[PDB]
Amino acid sequence: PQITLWKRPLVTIRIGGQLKEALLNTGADDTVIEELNLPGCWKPKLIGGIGGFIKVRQYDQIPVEIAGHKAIGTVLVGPTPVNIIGRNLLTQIGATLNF
Ligand SMILES: CCCC[C@@H](CN[C@@H](CCCC)C(=O)N[C@@H](CCC(N)=O)C(=O)N[C@@H](CCCNC(N)=[NH2+])C(N)=O)NC(=O)[C@@H](NC(=O)[C@@H](NC(C)=O)[C@@H](C)O)[C@@H](C)CC
Repeated sequence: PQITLWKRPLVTIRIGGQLKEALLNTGADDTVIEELNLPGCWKPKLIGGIGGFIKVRQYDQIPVEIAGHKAIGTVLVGPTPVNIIGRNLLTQIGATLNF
């Protein structure tokens, strides 16, 4: 699709068998999802943003479907204000910025 930016670029994703809503985020290196159970093992990490740092659980090689497009990669789980799809997965679905 072509998505304009008058509204937040929110889309449906599937992760761990469950549907969620997430923000397509060119300003995020990584994909960060609200607290949930994910199958498999994780390792702790800290990530930063506009206000400081939070602690997350890093899961690797997680399948994520984003608006019907498949990705498999790193998903960070923790107390993010908004579910965000970052560049690590945006590149897998061939997403670009255009103007
Ligand atoms: C979570 C809230 C929504 C997404 C977030 C993405 N902003 C980028 C900006 C880059 C830093 C300025 C971001 O957080 N990126 C992180 C996302 C986390 C991630 N792991 O990818 C990032 O790339 N972080 C890397 C980059 C390095 C940071 N610096 C450092 N480590 N020293 C990371 N590994 O820490 N947007 C925002 O922070 C904006 N918030 C919003 O638009 C709305 N606020 C809320 C709460 O939704 C609105 C109601 O204000 C700010 C700028 C106000 C306009």
